[PDB]
Amino acid sequence: MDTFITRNFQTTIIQKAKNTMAEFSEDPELQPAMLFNICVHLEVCYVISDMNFLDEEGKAYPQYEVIEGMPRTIAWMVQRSLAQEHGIETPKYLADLFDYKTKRFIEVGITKGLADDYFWKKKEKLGNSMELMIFSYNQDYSLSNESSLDEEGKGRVLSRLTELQAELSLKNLWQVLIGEEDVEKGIDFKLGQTISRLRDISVPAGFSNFEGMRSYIDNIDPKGAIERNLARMSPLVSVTPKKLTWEDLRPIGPHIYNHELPEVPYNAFLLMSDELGLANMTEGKSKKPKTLAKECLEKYSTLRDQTDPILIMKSEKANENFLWKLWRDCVNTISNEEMSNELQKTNYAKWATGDGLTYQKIMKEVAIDDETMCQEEPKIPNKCRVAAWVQTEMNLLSTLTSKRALDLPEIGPDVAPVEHVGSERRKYFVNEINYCKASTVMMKYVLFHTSLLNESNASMGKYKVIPITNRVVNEKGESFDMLYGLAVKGQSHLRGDTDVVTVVTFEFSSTDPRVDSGKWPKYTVFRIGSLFVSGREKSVYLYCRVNGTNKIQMKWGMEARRCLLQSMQQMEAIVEQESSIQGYDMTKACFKGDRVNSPKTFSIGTQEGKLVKGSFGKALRVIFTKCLMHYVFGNAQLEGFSAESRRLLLLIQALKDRKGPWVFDLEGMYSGIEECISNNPWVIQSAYWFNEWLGFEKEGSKV
Amino acid sequence: MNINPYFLFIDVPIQAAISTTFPYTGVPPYSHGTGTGYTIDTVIRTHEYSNKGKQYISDVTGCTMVDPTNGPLPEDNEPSAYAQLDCVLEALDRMDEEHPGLFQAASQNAMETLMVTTVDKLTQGRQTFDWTVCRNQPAATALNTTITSFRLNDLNGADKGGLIPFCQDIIDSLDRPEMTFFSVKNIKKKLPAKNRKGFLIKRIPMKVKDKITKVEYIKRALSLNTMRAIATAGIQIRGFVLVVENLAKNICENLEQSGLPVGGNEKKAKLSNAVAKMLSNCPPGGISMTVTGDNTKWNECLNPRIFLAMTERITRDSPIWFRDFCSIAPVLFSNKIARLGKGFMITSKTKRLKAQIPCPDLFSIPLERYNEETRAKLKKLKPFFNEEGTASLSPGMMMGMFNMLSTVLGVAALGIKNIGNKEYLWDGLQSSDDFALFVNAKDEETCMEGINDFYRTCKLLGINMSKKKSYCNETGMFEFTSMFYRDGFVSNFAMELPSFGVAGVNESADMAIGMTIIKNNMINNGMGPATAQTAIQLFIADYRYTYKCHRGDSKVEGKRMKIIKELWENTKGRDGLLVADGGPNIYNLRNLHIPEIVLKYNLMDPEYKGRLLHPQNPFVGHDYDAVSGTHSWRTKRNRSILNTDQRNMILEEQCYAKCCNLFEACFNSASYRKPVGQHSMLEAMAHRLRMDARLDYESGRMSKDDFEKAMAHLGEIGYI
Repeated sequence: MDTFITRNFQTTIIQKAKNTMAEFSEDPELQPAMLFNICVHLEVCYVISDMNFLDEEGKAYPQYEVIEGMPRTIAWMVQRSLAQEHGIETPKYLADLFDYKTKRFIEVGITKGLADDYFWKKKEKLGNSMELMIFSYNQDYSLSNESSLDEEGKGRVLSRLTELQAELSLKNLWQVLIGEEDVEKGIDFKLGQTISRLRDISVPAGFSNFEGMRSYIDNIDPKGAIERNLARMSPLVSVTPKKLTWEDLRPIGPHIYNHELPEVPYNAFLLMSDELGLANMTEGKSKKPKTLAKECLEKYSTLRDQTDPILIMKSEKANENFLWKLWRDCVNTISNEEMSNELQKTNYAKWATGDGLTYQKIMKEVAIDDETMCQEEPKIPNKCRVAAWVQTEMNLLSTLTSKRALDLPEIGPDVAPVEHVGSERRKYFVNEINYCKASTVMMKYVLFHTSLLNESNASMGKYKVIPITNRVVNEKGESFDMLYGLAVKGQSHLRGDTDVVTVVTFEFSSTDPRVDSGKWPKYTVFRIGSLFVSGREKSVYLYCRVNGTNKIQMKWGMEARRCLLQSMQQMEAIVEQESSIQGYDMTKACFKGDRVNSPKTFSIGTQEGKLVKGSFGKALRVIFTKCLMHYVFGNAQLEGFSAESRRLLLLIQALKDRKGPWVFDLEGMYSGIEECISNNPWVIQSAYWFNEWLGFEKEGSKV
Repeated sequence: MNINPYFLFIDVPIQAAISTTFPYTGVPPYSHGTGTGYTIDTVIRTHEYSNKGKQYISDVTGCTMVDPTNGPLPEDNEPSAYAQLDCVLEALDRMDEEHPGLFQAASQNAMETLMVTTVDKLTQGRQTFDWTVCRNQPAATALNTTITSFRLNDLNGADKGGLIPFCQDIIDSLDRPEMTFFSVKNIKKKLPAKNRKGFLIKRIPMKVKDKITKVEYIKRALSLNTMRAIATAGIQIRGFVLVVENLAKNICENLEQSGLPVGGNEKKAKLSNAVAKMLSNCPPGGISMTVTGDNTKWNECLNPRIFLAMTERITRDSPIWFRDFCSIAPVLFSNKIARLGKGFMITSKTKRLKAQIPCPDLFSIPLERYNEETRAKLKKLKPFFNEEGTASLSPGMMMGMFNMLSTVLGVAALGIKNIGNKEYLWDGLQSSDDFALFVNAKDEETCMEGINDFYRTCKLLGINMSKKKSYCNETGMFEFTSMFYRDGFVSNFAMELPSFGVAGVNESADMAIGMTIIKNNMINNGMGPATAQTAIQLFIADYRYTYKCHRGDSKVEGKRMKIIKELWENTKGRDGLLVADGGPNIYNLRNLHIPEIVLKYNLMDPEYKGRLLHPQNPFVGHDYDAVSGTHSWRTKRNRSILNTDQRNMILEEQCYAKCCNLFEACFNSASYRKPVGQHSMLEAMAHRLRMDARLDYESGRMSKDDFEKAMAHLGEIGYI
């Protein structure tokens, strides 16, 4: 088909048809029949307007103005100008040709059958406001006015179309030739009574029927209406511009400094800085989690065989006995021989997670009749002050440990300079954050959530024991299989994915909770035994906690591995900005330093109230830890606070660059930000750090 | 050393520092619950900002209607939905004069596209509210159900194929006195199931015919159901909104101010070009200011009547039928009825009970039994509530349904460029929710006077600028749709990142889809080389985990890994092996658009090439770019219930349970001894009993008398 199009027509005609039809906002390839029709129509109208010419008085020796082919905007404005200059009605459809003699717009068309019916239906479509000439492949012609075209033009057009018709059937193209009326089948659209009434009752105040609105829109000249409306508008409608200044900015959410409010609890799913993995060196083979947990407990047999618990702390509502018996059942199941990791002593599991205390649903009619059934008030989040453990979390998760848990596959050889730059950036990033404790915590988190999601494949009405395991590698190359504790997941009879399935997790730790009583108001902790590392006894506690999460939360935890890409993108944006200051890449220079440049240093934190600098590696580690904490501590409060602190930070930046920022309703922004600082540890610590950094910027801007 | 991450901002510009703060461009799982309470609050707020308008009673749907257009102008900075028609018409006139021949061309193109389009286009969409069952269903299923109901009601628009006949039949169906349709009804179960009693209860659906009066169908069609979109619209509205949005997109494409449908680095080019253009024509010695404005309650203030006025003004010179077709959508929206969802939940702690109150019975109980906020919300919503658990809602836009028209209105607001012939000129960009405004004047005082005039003007058009989320600064640094621009540098706030796992089609298809997704992320969202390479690494890891196709030279063990290791040992061209066969990955930035088969063809073993690309292999049998080989297999996709009538009538007879019980013993005594493959279960039983009798006699469990007795009975069966 397309070959016929490019062979039977000149390149200019094909290009004009293609660019005029591509404005339909659709694929021009899969439907080329209309392309052929439009090309033939363009050729016909071009031929029609190449033989007859006019003069100062109208000597026949141009007379035809071509509107099709040109851009629709230019064509429409030209048609409107012609109609205005000639004092004639403008056709509602874009006429394909205009005549200077008759002072009327005209249309052309191509068909396959008799042209009389086509002409009559086109007349019905356009009424009598436009003239037409029509030709058909089967030697038929129709003209509204016999004084429109001469014999030469009609004969040439007829010969061309007859030749095209004859040639089409030679390559089996006439069979697939679509007609012309199909593209304009729908021209009748009559509204029913109901829809007409709905339209009539949907007009702005001041009109009775939609006819009045239509006439008002099509007739009235509203020039100058905006000024008239604005003149009488009250002066009270003002943005109230206010130039911003350094002193205008104030600390956000000072209540967090109120010592009366309680400390923020530790609501993260898994222990991050207090983890304790029972290392068990392995060759490197992959084994089922149950076998790994069994071997790890066998190595530390003393902890496994602990039956008398030395309770150290208790939650407000949880029962220590039930949790301990559930943990004993979990370890018994882990240490058995059956392949399945399914609990068989469902008693304590059922009675420990409060799975039997759920209310029973009754028919709505009884509730309506009943008077004691009333909606319960929403438990709005409490308000808490600064929690000192978030600072320790951030400090420790950014340190370099002796083990790494990242092993990514390989990539093809790098050739292009951009590939070399990307590979260098990746090398520096991984080298910097390979052993960072945040990476290991992130891997544990994602692996545990993946296992939780997998266990929900077919087991939904049964309790499943899942060990919190991890695969780690050290500098020497020997790889270990760490076990961080266990967790039993309950049943979710409902098939919904956003339905909480209660899971209770027992994680080992080496930190005595009594040191920070406010850090664990939600944990039940025992003391199982004592490990020896360098001949010295260090205690081991078992933090037992009930929790509730849904399948979508499992998916979120699984995707929590995106913190790596997030941190890499942030570092790459920093490097791209540094390189954009210059004209060349700044990766090695800002990491290691070249002859011209020096190793870039970033302000990391505070030491005894004084600023401290550090290498770009420390900044990368802090960025990764911040991203991981943001993902782990994520709730609606955190995202809202970040979204509003965006605006506050942008205003501060504008202030720094001496751009003279102006604020309209500053207190509105401050209220929007403070609306989200209620109980999230990450949000509260972010507010504290923002206040500290704002103070530092204020005190440093006076120099 | 207490870390302080914010200190990074000291050494790095904040625009770069906060780059990619949110890894997700979609929706989190912990967002404030969007249930009946949220939709009630939305309708309450929509009616609150327009309560000074004209309140009347619809004579068609019999619901309360509020019309704020041409209402009193605001006397306070609070959000207002009172948009004067004259100001909107003048703004459209100014836009048309500035861009001559734009509205006519856009309307012509939209009408031509509508003429050439087909009903199937409606199937490309998110969840759609099906009215026959009154739920949320896929677009294809909703369209099929609507077509079937129309056919039952002597409406055959889909038969003609065109979209115009379909919409004509929709508006005609809006006129039938009684509408008959199909619906699905669930009935409990009594068929056996082996848990501990061979008996279980479930729900089985059946198709039934239901009729509804005219008013009921009218109300149902206008209903908006709720599942950051807040609600979805049925099929009766989809075609008209599609046409109107196509028109608005045609207009916007040629509007330099419009920020849509730009995507990719073109967005950065538009941003920088706008900044440069505004700075170039700044008055000599004047000041240029930039506002990163935001709009509060954007869709809770725009009125469908104003959109109707805009559509009428745009299509002022067009065929009357097309004008009506364009107008059918705004009028449908002006009568939209919201559905409040599931309902509330009320509990009694003393008796440990809870119950769910559905929307129709929202007011069936004293308001004192609802908490304070719900009590107040119901008290305020009482006037705009219907007895059928739905709320009348004339104003508002319930998030994005006329985003293109919203952008057109914003561009119209930005096109005035002056009020009172003062010494300020404004312009900027806007994409359907957010606008960046650049104003050039002599001194900052005149720039702020111009900003105030623009604020008042947009107030007159119903657009409410956010004073609590907007700021102004010297031009050169600003934001536009989560894209920070700063003196040439450009950064992103939230970037979508590849999700864990493979696409979910097959080995080669999944690899191709992953690579093309990475390429598209690089092209559009601006992912750096290092980030893209790390994404490639992560995708390879996930792919290998999912397909158990680790490296052939690795030391991992698996059912497929033994054959992979053998192939790796036997192969010479180890660089040519595909990743799916434990080979080495070679993908990188320069070759993210080449299928791995084409990449490795030159290195593949000729025998391996023949085996892999065998023209007739049993796996392949009968977007993205890949190669059709033995790795393009298809997974079994056959589930659910077929032969519904026969199975239902069999299960409803009686003796099915006895047949199952007899089948269970014999065919579960052994794990698999079933001559499956369409064998009649009676035939399989006959064969099984014949073999059992043979074995019993051979081992001596039965005497010859029992043997012969069994063979005679089996002789009567017919398979012996």
